[PDB]
Amino acid sequence: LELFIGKMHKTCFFADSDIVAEEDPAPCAFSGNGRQCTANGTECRSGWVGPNGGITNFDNFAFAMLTVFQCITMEGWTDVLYWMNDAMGFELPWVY
Amino acid sequence: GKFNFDETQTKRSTFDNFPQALLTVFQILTGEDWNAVMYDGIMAYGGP
Amino acid sequence: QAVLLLFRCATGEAWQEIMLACLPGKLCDPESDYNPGEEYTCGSNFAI
Amino acid sequence: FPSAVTIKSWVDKMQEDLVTLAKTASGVNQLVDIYEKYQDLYTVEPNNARQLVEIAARDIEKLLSNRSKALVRLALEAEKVQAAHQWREDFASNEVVYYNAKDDEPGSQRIKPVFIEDANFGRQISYQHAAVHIPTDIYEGSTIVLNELNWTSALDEVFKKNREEDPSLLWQVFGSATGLARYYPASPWVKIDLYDVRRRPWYIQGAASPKDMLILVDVSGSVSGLTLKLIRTSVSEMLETLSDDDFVNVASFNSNAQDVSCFQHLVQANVRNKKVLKDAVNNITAKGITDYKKGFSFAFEQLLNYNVSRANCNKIIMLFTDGGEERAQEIFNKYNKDKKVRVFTFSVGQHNYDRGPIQWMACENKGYYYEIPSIGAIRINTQEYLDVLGRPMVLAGDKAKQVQWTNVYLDALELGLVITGTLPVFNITGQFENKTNLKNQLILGVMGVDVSLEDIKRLTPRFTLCPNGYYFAIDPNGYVLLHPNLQPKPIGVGIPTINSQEPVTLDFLDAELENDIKVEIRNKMIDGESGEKTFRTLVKSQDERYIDKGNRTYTWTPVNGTDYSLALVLPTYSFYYIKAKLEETITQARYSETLKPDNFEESGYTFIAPRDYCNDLKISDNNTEFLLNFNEFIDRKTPNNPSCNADLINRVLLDAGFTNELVQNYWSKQKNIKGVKARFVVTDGGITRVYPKEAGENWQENPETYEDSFYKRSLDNDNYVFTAPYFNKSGPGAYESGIMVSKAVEIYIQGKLLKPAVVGIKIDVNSWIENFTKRNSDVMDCVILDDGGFLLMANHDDYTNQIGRFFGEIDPSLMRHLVNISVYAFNKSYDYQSVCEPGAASKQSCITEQTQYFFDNDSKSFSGVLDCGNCSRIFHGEKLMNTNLIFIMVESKGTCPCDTRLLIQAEQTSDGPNPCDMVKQPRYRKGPDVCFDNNVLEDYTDCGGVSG
Ligand SMILES: *[C@@H]1O[C@H](CO)[C@@H](O[C@@H]2O[C@H](CO)[C@@H](O[C@@H]3O[C@H](CO)[C@@H](O[C@@H]4O[C@H](CO)[C@@H](O)[C@H](O)[C@H]4NC(C)=O)[C@H](O)[C@H]3NC(C)=O)[C@H](O)[C@H]2NC(C)=O)[C@H](O)[C@H]1NC(C)=O
Ligand SMILES: *[C@@H]1O[C@H](CO)[C@@H](O[C@@H]2O[C@H](CO)[C@@H](O[C@@H]3O[C@H](CO)[C@@H](O)[C@H](O)[C@H]3NC(C)=O)[C@H](O)[C@H]2NC(C)=O)[C@H](O)[C@H]1NC(C)=O
Ligand SMILES: *[C@@H]1O[C@H](CO)[C@@H](O[C@@H]2O[C@H](CO)[C@@H](O)[C@H](O)[C@H]2NC(C)=O)[C@H](O)[C@H]1NC(C)=O
Ligand SMILES: *[C@@H]1O[C@H](CO)[C@@H](O[C@@H]2O[C@H](CO)[C@@H](O)[C@H](O)[C@H]2NC(C)=O)[C@H](O)[C@H]1NC(C)=O
Ligand SMILES: *[C@@H]1O[C@H](CO)[C@@H](O[C@@H]2O[C@H](CO)[C@@H](O)[C@H](O)[C@H]2NC(C)=O)[C@H](O)[C@H]1NC(C)=O
Ligand SMILES: *[C@@H]1O[C@H](CO)[C@@H](O)[C@H](O)[C@H]1NC(C)=O
Ligand SMILES: [Ca+2]
Ligand SMILES: [Ca+2]
Repeated sequence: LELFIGKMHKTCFFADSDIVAEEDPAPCAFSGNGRQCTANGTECRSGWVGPNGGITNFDNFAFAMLTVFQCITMEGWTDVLYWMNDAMGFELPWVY
Repeated sequence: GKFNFDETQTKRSTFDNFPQALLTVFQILTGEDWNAVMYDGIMAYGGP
Repeated sequence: QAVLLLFRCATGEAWQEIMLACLPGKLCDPESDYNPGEEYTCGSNFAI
Repeated sequence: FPSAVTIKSWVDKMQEDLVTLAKTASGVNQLVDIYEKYQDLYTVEPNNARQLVEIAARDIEKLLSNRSKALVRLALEAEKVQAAHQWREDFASNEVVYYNAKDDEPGSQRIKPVFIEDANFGRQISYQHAAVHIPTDIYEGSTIVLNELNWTSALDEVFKKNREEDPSLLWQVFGSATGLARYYPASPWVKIDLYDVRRRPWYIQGAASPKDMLILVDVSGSVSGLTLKLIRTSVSEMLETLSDDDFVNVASFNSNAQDVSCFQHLVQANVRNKKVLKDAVNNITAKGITDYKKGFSFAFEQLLNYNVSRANCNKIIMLFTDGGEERAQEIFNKYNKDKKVRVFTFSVGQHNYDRGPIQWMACENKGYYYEIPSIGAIRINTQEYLDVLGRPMVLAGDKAKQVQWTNVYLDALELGLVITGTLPVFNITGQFENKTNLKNQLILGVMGVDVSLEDIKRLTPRFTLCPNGYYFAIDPNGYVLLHPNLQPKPIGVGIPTINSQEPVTLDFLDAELENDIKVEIRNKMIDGESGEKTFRTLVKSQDERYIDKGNRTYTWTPVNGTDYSLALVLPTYSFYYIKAKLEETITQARYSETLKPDNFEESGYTFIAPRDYCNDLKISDNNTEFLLNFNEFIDRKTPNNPSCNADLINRVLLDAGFTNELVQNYWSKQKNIKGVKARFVVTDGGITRVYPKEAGENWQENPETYEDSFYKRSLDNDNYVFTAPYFNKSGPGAYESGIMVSKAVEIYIQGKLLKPAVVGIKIDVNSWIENFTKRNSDVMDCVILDDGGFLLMANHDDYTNQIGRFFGEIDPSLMRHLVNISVYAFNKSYDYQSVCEPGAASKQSCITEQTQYFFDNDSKSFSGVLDCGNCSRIFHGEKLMNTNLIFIMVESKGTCPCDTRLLIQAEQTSDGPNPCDMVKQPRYRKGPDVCFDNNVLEDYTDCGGVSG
């Protein structure tokens, strides 16, 4: 909840529209550190709902607790690790 | 009969009939893709 | 990255998918010094 | 406020200041003298409406008989060739050679043609062979296609033979039941390609008869999810296989059967009605339990109505469900015991329910069963129901080989507006001994030959008629096959709200202004009976801004070969026309020398109508090189005219001298006039001349005389016509153009009225203003309006800056009151062929509502008080004599600070009329009298399940 809250909310839509570019959307960098969506014409901005439809996120205590429990069972934890690699940088999320 | 919400694809791990419910429960018991079934169960009652 | 991938396979996440993705008929990044003409060469049958 | 006598005397001083200037500067009386002082250079010939109608209707019938003979010659050969096929199942060695369209092989060899560019064909074509089109989703080289790809190669010889007899022949296409279309002459195919020959309107009408379809949609609980999105898409694609001769309705059942729309019964299933059904189908939801007994009873009751117009033909119930355990045997037993209604059942979606009852329903009622598990199967499975419907047609024999013509539609190969002949092709293999009879109940394909509307407009020459006279042809459904108002654009429905496959079906009552007398003429023309009637009509102008009333005479006869009816619109003063008779050389050399561009200094800047005076001389649609092309053609060509005609060349040359005598002998004498800025003459020959060559660059009118709005408007009126300029800086029209004035010349050769031309001047707005003041008063307003409520001058400068604008957009309060006191009448119309900017949910087609205003009462003096609340404005209105103008004097709008909503007279994007109450009282129509259904020899022993 402290390290990363509300960071999986920036995917790359089309230029001046509300349609996501890629079929399996992934977050951009929060502030110019992680993934940069570089296509012909694209830009990413806040407004996305979330990776798994909003279920998988650390922007609430219940959501964070459910995601932590999911990651402990060793089922779909690399997905969250990769989503943090995309949203945040690349050296902090691997420790968590 | 509550996984018919996507309107673009058909779900295979459902609770439609008794054999499919048994297979889904067994799959969750083995732990493989239990979170995928949980996400569908949550989205069937609204969402996040 | 290799150690992290090995840890991912040790926890058993999608190791068979990675094994399939490491098969012979795979393209190579345009940075390795590979003979011109044949790009889809890297990848080996030793992955299994 | 001045009294009534003072205002009227004030008008008569200015009213005569305009008529006199327009009568002398333009020289309307002198052109009468010129047209009357010879009476030897031409002759007045009768213009009989009854003869022209019967002559043009016989040429159209002959043209459609040439194509009918071409279809019979093709259909017979295709049946003969296919009957001699062996169905070889290997083509590795005996490879088939053909030209595949849309290209830059197991058993196929491609062909590289030459593709020489040709006229009367907007593409590059080759007569050496015939092209073959294979849709994307159909694999070429398969056993079925390759076998089909031999016996169609013998059609190329007949394709060549038909063209040799009639060089003026358009596409001849064979639409195979397998999917491939072979057309001649070969031409490369025109994003991705989704064209399928089996879904085209011309193929569908020939593969079966009109049908009374009724779509039953399962909206129960179990269909919720993906399998409902497949049902809604399947119904939408199914409605696209219906034409104007088909009657359809959509109903849904979930423990209770009800209609999904507002129709409540079968409707004509035209573009307007199909859009409503499609919109309602895309808004259904899944909930409840399934009840087949109640669903089918509701469907069987709607097919027994007979209260309204139907097709009285194939009656089919098309069920869209997933699967169930109810068979509803009692319902089928009670309603259709004698199998008068077919039932086609569809099992849609990825499910595991019982398909047993669904399959049993299909062929217990002479139907067929289909699987639609995904989107990719929607396109193909929703068009295969025509194979079952075609069984009674093939068993009829040679009595079903009748040529039919489709509605007007845009060609797939970018050729324009065309119609297609239709003739089916049968499987007659083994019929010489009559032993197979198993697959011989399916059509091989459909024969097609295209006829462009330009070919039909050529058989109805309109240049011996006045510009107000025209021909028009009608469909038994009421749509116009021929009309001046018909345009090569798809007809739109509703407002396009976004975040050309349909036919151009424009009804006769929608092509022009609808009247209570046109309806009885339309009905008399639909059922094919000759007649005539003279009556008074109010006519919309070429530009949708003015409505003028004048006498018209409609003469119609039915085309005997086809079901079309041809009518000739011909007003009064058009029963005679000028025919030039002159063959001497030196009397034509002087006339031709007037059209020299270098002689424009004294003869005025001269235009020419881009008419086909002579084949060779092509048209350029710019009137810059065409005049140079035309005048360098007449001198460099023998006068005997071996090819084209001299009637269209003598008339234009004769009027060249007539206008020369006016510009030289009268217009040159008065070189400059204080109030005259330009002087123009427009003649029936097709030349327009403006004396000031510096003012010839301000001419914006169409070079063709017959397309000039002011020319047609001037003929109807017996007085001078004032045309307001356009607004919003649409080119130079504010001050450097002037206000156009026109007046038609009237001559009496032997007591027969003729109107060969019009003349007029362009009154300068600057000089007229001073005459108006003899200024910017804050108490009273002095404005002048024309017939249509368009401002021509005012008395406040700022109003003058916005010139040629509807008076309702600059003073709504007074304009709205003028309509109520019966000074300005108005009728609204609908423009189905129009394009507009899309609205919130480039440009797309839409329906735009058009309104025009005209003088209602014949009274000339108007007085009254405009009460806008807690104030009072009094006005006096006087109409100028021998002119379509009105002068009204009113106080300033600042005296009473009230401003209602501005009254708009412009292209307003609408969606009317509402079709929910149109189907209650539909227009009269007549359908085909041939029906092919319920044949006792039909097999129908394959339900949907013996193959799966
Ligand atoms: C016009 O009608 C005539 C007959 O009225 C029709 O000619 C008939 O064509 C069919 C092919 O559709 C021939 O059928 C033969 O027998 C079977 C039926 O398919 C084929 O054997 C295999 O059948 C399976 C289906 O179960 C199929 O998937 C497979 O591809 C077939 N071939 C294999 C396994 O090699 C035969 O191959 C097929 N052809 C033969 C034996 O030559 C009929 O024999 C034809 N009848 C006659 C009298 O010629 C003709 O196609 C119709 N016109 C058109 C345009 O279709
Ligand atoms: C389907 O395709 C087949 C392969 O192209 C065609 O079969 C061949 O057509 C050729 C052209 O007529 C024949 O060539 C000559 O045929 C005449 C008539 O019988 C004879 O003089 C000889 O057979 C032959 N002449 C030679 C070889 O000098 C082939 O005989 C014929 N058969 C083969 C190649 O096996 C079919 O005609 C075609 N079907 C249709 C309806 O066009
Ligand atoms: C269409 O055919 C009918 C008859 O088949 C033609 O009717 C003719 O009408 C005239 C009167 O105007 C009679 O003198 C003729 O005797 C009629 N014909 C026959 C065969 O009796 C009709 O004129 C034809 N219409 C066209 C446009 O050709
Ligand atoms: C029109 O449809 C109605 C109902 O579908 C038919 O039934 C009659 O309707 C009229 C007016 O409503 C009345 O006579 C009776 O209510 C109905 N029954 C009978 C026996 O007449 C009707 O026959 C159809 N045709 C017409 C011309 O109304
Ligand atoms: C077009 O002209 C006027 C426009 O207002 C209308 O014709 C009048 O309609 C009123 C409405 O009841 C009648 O009382 C008048 O008698 C009509 N005037 C006539 C017939 O001269 C109408 O909108 C249109 N006229 C048509 C369709 O005939
Ligand atoms: C085709 O039509 C023309 C006129 O429409 C006619 O003269 C001719 O006889 C018809 N037939 C042929 C084969 O040209
Ligand atoms: Ca796992
Ligand atoms: Ca059901």
